[PDB]
Amino acid sequence: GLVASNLNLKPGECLKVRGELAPDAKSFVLNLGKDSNNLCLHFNPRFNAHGDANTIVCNSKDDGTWGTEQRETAFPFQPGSITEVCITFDQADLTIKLPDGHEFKFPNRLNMEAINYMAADGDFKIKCVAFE
Ligand SMILES: OC[C@H]1O[C@@H](O[C@H]2[C@H](O)[C@@H](O)[C@H](O)O[C@@H]2CO)[C@H](O)[C@@H](O)[C@H]1O
Repeated sequence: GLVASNLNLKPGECLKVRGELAPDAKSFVLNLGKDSNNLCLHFNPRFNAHGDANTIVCNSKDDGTWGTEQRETAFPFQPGSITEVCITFDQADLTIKLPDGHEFKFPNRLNMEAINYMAADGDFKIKCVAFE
């Protein structure tokens, strides 16, 4: 999966990620934080994996150890198609904005004020990445 560092997202900025889901997508990932072991956001929508179907699982990682899981019922994704996710942030929390219109929030537990790391994983092939 594609890894990008140094991208310094400051509060208020919007990171748009666009890509295509594999035809038999089981799940894909999007990690944001300071480094691979310090993620303020772990965006793991699961079509079918770990005992979960059509459910988005969010979390944070501190020095390698996971935090409390927060699950979202909304799931506007389909295998073998192209989608995008818009993510914004501030001291409060991050705001994930799904392609189907609605968005939900996830608390900025690690309390960081600058995303610098990003990593995609799973059955998701990135085609575009914008910083608006
Ligand atoms: O929580 C983020 C992280 O979860 C891992 O899976 C969890 C699983 O959801 C939970 O039910 C179990 O008790 O512990 C697992 C931790 O190993 C995922 O493997 C990972 O991709 C993230 O999504």
